[PDB]
Order: sequence, then C-alpha cells, then structure tokens
Amino acid sequence: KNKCVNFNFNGLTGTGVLTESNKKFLPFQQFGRDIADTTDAVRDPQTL
Amino acid sequence: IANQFNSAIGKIQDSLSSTASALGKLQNVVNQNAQALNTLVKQLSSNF
Repeated sequence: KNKCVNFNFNGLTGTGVLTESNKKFLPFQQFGRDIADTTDAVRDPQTL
Repeated sequence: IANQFNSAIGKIQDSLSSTASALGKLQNVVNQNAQALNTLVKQLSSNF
C-alpha cells in the first residue's frame, strides 16, 4: 500500500497507489469506473 | 436623488439572490471548457 506500483489483476492492468476507500461495492460487480472511463477502485479477489 | 439611488442598489441584491440566470455569460465559459476536456478523454476508448 501507499506506493506507486504495477497492477496485475485478473482482468485489469494499471499503475498507481493503493489506499483505503470509503465506498460500498455490490457483490455482483468487481471494479468501478469514473465518468470518463477511468478506473478508480478495484476489489481484491482473495479477501473482500 | 439620494433616496432613489439607495433604492436602486437594494433591487440588485433582490435580483441576484432570486434569478440564477443573470450570470449566464460566465457560466457558458466554464461549461464549454468541461465539454472539450470530457471529449478528449472519452476518445481514448475508441479503436480507430
């Protein structure tokens, strides 16, 4: 956490830092996006 | 003249606190710059 690293998820690849999010996700969706098709939140596939 | 001048200043505050379309010239500058930036980011998802 808190380091600009590389992301290798199941269906996503990016670069950035990882901090705590105050949002709420539904169990029928993995990640979230902004209004300009940019990713801002990802779910860990191991722990919820 | 001094009573007509003080009554004309007080009508500007009643016109600006009720009518929100009085500053439409300054609102069109901000809205035109937001559509030009949202179009540039949304064109990255195209395939060409």
